Amino acid sequence: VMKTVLMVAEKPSLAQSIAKILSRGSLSSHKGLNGACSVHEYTGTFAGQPVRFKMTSVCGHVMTLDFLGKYNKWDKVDPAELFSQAPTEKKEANPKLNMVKFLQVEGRGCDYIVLWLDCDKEGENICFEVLDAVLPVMNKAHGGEKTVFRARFSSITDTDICNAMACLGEPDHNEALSVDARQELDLRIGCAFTRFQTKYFQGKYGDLDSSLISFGPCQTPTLGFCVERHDKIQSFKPETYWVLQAKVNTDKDRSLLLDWDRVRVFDREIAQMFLNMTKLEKEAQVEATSRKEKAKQRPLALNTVEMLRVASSSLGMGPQHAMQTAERLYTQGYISYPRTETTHYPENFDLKGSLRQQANHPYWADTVKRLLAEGINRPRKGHDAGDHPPITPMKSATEAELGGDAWRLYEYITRHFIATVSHDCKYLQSTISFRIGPELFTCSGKTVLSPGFTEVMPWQSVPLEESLPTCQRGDAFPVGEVKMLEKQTNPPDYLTEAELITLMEKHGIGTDASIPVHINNICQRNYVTVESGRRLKPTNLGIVLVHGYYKIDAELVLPTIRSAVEKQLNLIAQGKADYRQVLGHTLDVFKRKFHYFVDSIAGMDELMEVSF
Amino acid sequence: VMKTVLMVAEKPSLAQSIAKILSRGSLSSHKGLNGACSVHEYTGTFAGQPVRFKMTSVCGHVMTLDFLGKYNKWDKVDPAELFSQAPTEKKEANPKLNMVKFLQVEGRGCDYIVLWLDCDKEGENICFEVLDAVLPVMNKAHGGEKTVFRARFSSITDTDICNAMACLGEPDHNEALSVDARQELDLRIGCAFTRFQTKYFQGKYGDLDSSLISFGPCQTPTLGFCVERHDKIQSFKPETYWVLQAKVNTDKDRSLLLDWDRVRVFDREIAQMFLNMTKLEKEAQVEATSRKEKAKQRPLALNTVEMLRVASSSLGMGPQHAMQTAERLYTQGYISYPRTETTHYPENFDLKGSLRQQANHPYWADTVKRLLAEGINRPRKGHDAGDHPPITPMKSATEAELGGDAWRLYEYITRHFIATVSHDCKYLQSTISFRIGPELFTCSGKTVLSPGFTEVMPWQSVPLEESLPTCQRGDAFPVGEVKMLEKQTNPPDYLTEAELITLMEKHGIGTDASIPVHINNICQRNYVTVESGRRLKPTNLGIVLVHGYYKIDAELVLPTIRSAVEKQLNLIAQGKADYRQVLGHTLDVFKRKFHYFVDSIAGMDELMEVSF
Amino acid sequence: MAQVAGAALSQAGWYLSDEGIEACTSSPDKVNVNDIILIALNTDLRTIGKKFLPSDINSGKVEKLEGPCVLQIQKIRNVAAPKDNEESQAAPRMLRLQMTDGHISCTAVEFSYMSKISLNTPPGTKVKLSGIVDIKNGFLLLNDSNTTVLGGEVEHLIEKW
Amino acid sequence: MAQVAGAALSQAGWYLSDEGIEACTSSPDKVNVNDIILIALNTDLRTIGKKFLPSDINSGKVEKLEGPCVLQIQKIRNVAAPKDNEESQAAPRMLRLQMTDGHISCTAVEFSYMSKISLNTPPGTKVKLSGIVDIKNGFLLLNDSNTTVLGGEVEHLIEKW
DNA sequence: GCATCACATGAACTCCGTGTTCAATTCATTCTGATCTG
DNA sequence: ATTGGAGTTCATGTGATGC
DNA sequence: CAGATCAGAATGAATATACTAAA
Ligand SMILES: [Mn+2]
Repeated sequence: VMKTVLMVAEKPSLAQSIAKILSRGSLSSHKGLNGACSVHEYTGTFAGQPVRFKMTSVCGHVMTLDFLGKYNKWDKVDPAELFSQAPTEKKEANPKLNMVKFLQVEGRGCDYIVLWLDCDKEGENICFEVLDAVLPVMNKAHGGEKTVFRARFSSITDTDICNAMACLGEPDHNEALSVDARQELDLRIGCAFTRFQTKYFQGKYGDLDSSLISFGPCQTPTLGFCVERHDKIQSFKPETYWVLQAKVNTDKDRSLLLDWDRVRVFDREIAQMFLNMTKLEKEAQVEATSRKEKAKQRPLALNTVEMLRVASSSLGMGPQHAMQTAERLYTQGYISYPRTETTHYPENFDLKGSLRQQANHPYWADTVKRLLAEGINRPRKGHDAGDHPPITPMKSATEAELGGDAWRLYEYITRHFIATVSHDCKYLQSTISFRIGPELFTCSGKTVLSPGFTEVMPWQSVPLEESLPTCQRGDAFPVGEVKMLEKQTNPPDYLTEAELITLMEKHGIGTDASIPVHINNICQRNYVTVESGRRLKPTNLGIVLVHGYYKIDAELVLPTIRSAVEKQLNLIAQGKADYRQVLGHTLDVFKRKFHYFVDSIAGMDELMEVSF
Repeated sequence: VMKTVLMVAEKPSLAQSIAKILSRGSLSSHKGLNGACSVHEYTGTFAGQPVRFKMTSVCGHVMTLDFLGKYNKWDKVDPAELFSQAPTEKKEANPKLNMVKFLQVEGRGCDYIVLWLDCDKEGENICFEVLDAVLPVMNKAHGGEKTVFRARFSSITDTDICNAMACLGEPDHNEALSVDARQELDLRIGCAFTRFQTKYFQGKYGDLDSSLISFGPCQTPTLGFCVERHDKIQSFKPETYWVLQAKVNTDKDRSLLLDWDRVRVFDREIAQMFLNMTKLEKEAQVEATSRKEKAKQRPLALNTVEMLRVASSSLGMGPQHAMQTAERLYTQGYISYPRTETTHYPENFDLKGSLRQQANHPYWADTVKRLLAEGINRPRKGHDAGDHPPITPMKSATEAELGGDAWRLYEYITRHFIATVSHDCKYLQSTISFRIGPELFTCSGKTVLSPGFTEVMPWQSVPLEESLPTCQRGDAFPVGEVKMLEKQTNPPDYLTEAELITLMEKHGIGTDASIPVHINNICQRNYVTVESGRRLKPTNLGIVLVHGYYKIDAELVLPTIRSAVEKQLNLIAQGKADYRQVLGHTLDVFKRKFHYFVDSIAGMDELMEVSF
Repeated sequence: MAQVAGAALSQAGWYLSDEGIEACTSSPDKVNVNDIILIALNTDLRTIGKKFLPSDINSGKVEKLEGPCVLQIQKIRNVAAPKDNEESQAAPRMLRLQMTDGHISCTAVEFSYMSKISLNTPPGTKVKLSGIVDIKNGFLLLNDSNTTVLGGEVEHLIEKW
Repeated sequence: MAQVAGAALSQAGWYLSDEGIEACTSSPDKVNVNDIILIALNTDLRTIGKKFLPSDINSGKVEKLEGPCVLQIQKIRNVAAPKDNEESQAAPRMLRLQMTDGHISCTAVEFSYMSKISLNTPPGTKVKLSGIVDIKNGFLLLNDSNTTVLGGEVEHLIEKW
């Protein structure tokens, strides 16, 4: 008899593709009763029987077990709650989408149920959570035949899905239970540490009560991987090595040094041997010279953070007095509000008039006058934050108006706003290579051709050097003098967010695409800061937190411990014990260590007495 | 012992204001059992008895009008039966307010009632609704004296409201049942036409799925405005200009460009002959010199329509967003009532006091202090309409408490007010006319003498240009080169939001608060999509549907039916006709139109299929 | 006498064919200058205008016109205004007139401001060009002292359309 | 024995000692040239081989080395990398290799970047020098024309971490 | 066929600063491909 | 024209059932 | 025979029934 069978997935494009493969007639479309991702239907034959194929793809994934118990409360709750005293059940979260209409559609009745969601552990979790809701509302399970059918497609592949259509079956069990068990473990641990950081870490400090410590199973190891580099920097262990130096003779007027293309070597004798091979120079060769063209980019609109950074640099003086000047300036009033977080320059702003009010102070001069003349180019597009328009001067002043450091600051803003409109600084980066012995040394230099914004901010200007005498390949260009040198430094180069990414997959904690959101979480929690050059230097709160961790309880850091718990909750596939013991023994050993951690809040309290 | 008098205001804020003046500081305030509007009680006198006054504020429309729920099933009957076979009732709008139950629970025993709603139209509905709600509530009219009193206050000022409670009146049912008529007629027309259209056009054309087709008294004209604009833009025949240009120098390094009195000629060979007679010369003589001065007009008070216009044009904000931001600023207690029409300031309004409060914001500290010296100039004698006072800032606010849309909309609100009471800008225009052959050429220029409101509103400032050098009769300036120019007739651009307001207010399509809603309505239904520059471009679906009305029956789209229906209902408002019978006459003619539209719809389908 | 009347009309500018003069008249009877002027003014110029222009008018060889002459204007358009906005006042008015003689149509550009003839001028109206006529590039330039429209009625082929 | 033993030895240069031959698996009348090396590719050359290298390689008296020879690796390091970190692109990779024959170890520096030996290779991997090799003072230069990798295990631990 | 009753449910009344993960469509930007000539 | 939100319990519409 | 000169893929902001009108 003409029955009905419903199929569940989660992607609209994948839904369209599977409809296309299922009928090749595009089915027919019903407007999404769920409010999104309209559904399709056909008159097909699943097992050769006449069945209305009604197919849908859910718009998301209901999640958030959370608590489902008011016993969550706040500070006035039993601490044992965060250890084990929590009646745990899942909620129909994010109803801002709906999922009530999803349940209604899954209701009514279907002869058979086909599940085609994501082919992973999370997808199986969604599949089972959908299953335990669709079975209570389906018509009936009459007969010994099963009503659940799962495909085995790997990704978007026509032949793979074609054979997976025949490759039917029942979804494997306990993977969803593994993953959701991992989620409740994250719930309990994070809630526990947040509750007791709100209890003890704030310590009624007044100033630090506003700040929040957002602990997680991976947040602390990520902070540790942000801070250990600073720790090795404090180690400050220097190094020793050698540098080969040589000179290719000029026209007897100028000088032409080289750079030893095999840059740097850590030895005592191999460098001496190379010197032995490079101490009888008689002739050189011009094997290759290169001359490219790359343009330095115009600056952006100034932020409060950038202003503070350059003012601590540049003229150079502390943030507190910088903010003091900011205010006095807003007062005699020469600048807009000094708490900007945008780089948009909204179109309402009168660029022409603003640039027009500066017709004095010969420091900016006929240069800005001709910039007023002809055409001005559009500034760089930035980001809209909705705080207030960026920093910009009004009704410019002179030497005798402000004076001192306030005048210096105003000079900075004035120069930067002049720079905000200009042409890019073009230059030719030339390099010529000299071939001697088993070596192919190379020297490089830059020659500016268009100053542009270089005319307004010398402190950001390309350095001046003599242009290298470009010549044809294979010229003689003999040698002058050669030398063996030494140079060394600190442990350099506090690495950046790219190296954070690399080490983050290296240790192996995180998920497919949540690395940026963890980074954003750990930075808004005021543990690290963003510095120029994409630097990720930590802050006082982060460093004291990691130091307090290390001093007494490194187990909670143990950057391999998260991978260890992950692998022991991955080994729970196949025949094994119950989740109850696995969670309970682990959490109870952590909570005993954590009880005497609370008994030893000392370490952190001395860290506070030291640094706050 | 004492009696009780109940009074309700239309708006909560005006309610507390009335309480402030009435009780002269004897407030007994407490929030009512709704969480929306509080209740203020005090003691006083009324017709010579010491009595107690309780006053509340209905939060808007007490009730709205809708048909029977059965006919709201969208499939019970054909919409034609809606004309004269659909009984219609009134329901309490916004049940979340629970206004009907609030007025039911509060009002028992209130022997006398005085009513303080707005005296214009659209308030009589509310007053009679409140009256009919409260009549079954009080302690019965045992006393032969009537208890229904109406307060007729013209302007919201202290002395005016003093006279208001000095002398009261009685409402006007005859003109109440005119706005009643207009509301019901609009309701039936919409609920018939829109329903029939959305049922038909989506019947077979599948692309019209998941969309709503609308028709009515205001939506159709506000679409047709942009439609006619697009039709004129498309139907255009480009042509070419011919202008002669003259170039001269005065002494050295000075370039002057002359202008032809005959600004353009539409013929190639005639322009060539004009050039032929012109080029054979080398000298130019001054004939007429001018030293005439003019003045620029300072703006009126910021009306609601003008505020919306400037917010759209300069700030790049949609009308709905602007209205919402204004409402937020109003409810936070910064600026006084957003939706107002009156222009003239109250005579007894303390203009000086408002300017005094806003004197510490650095952006104006120099200009506000100077203006306070010579005394505020009298405001322009504009127009009055008996509505609420115009928009003005009420108390100072630095940027700290304000954000984005804040220093945006609020910044214009204040700058408009300082300019309102400021002086005017004095500028000098000098025109010098030269003789080139038999023809006449002249140059025009302007200069600043003493800026007025231009020192507070930068965008409305006189442009700066080089002043013409002084000239004396009888000199022959050296003549440079000439050059004829070929130009083209620029077609009109897409309609801007500012021009739509002109086309709205002048024809009176909507009310003060209806304009932002309708513009949002037409944009939301995918009829017209906004683009860069806040211009409105009609969609393909919009263009095809509207054109059919033009060729079928223009009596449903021309921007005059709204004026006609409004002008034909005021006769009922003055009681010059019969209320019952006029509605039938209006219903009867529209009934014929609905049948014709059904009959004359086939041709529109032919127009529809061209697009799809 | 006949040649005396012809010379009088020549001094008035009027140049007509003989066949024109006995065609315009209601009868070959005693005639006076006023009646012959009015009766020819009633008639169309196409059949009554003799060869009184020296030709070569379109080209630039011609340079000026002396003496009293008689012409007509057939169509008038404002070359100083666009076509879509036919009644725009963005510029001072400056017309061009299609001036005919019964043999050729030339262009007379209005060089001086004038009000006694407007855009809605009855077409085919009679004009006199006594004295000085400035023909610059073969095209005529109007003036307020020589170019004088005398009025007239002709069979209205235009009906404004 | 005799000629066939000499030919088998000289074919690969794996100059195994008599004691190593008798200690390892060399079954008489089972194989002569093939399986001996086939199983020797995983045998301790350090203990089974003789010092066919000169007496004073590190002294510098010997200049040039010729003939195909096969040796093991003991300590291979990038001479242009710090002690803490060994893998980076901050400088061209110059490999320093402690190169073992069995009695007299030596060390070779790699000139040409070769993608056959990594910094993680297990010690004892067979490397065959084939051609002319030059030592400067106490270190021998390498090139792709000289070194050929074969692979093997020295029967040791991981000697790491 | 009809009066009844208990159950679901919507609404009126009253009392009281958590990890993880996405997340369902198509901008203007931003870092990857074809072609004469010293 | 533009307002606090959550849990409880009670009145009511209605579907299921018995007479 | 690839700079100077014009063209594609990754990055990344985007929303969806209820009817009209109007406080
Ligand atoms: Mn109102």
